[PDB]
Amino acid sequence: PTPEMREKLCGHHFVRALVRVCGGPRWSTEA
Amino acid sequence: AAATNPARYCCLSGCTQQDLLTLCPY
Repeated sequence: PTPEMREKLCGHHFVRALVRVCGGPRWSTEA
Repeated sequence: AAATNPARYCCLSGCTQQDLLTLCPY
């Protein structure tokens, strides 16, 4: 579902993608 | 090896899972 279309990642998009892609810090928090 | 601010840089143009693959802390 949707590849690396190098779409404009404006911080948040950049956040989700950062994850979708690799992940990041933890994203758990409430988990 | 690092670059500018990825958050800003991808905001204007965008970033591939490759960029993001190297922007993660893992």
